[PDB]
Amino acid sequence: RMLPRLCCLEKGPNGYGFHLHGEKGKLGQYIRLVEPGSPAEKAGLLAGDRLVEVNGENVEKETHQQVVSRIRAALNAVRLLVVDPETDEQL
Repeated sequence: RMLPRLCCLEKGPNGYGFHLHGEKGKLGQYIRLVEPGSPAEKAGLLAGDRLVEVNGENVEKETHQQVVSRIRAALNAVRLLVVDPETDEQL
């Protein structure tokens, strides 16, 4: 597949601008939606990204609330190590 990727977000006027949720059959958190014009978009985050680390801490087995709190408490910037979505399904 492809290597994990680091996205460095600078918090903006309304926050970071993305949403998290779990996935069917999986343990971790994934990006549900990236808001247009957001710091998340500017840093290259994509819907479907799997979160591996938040500010250098592994979050692969943490709960939705635990991951969200690590991000909400990062008041200025947050580093997200992610694995981009892949698929062989072309619609």
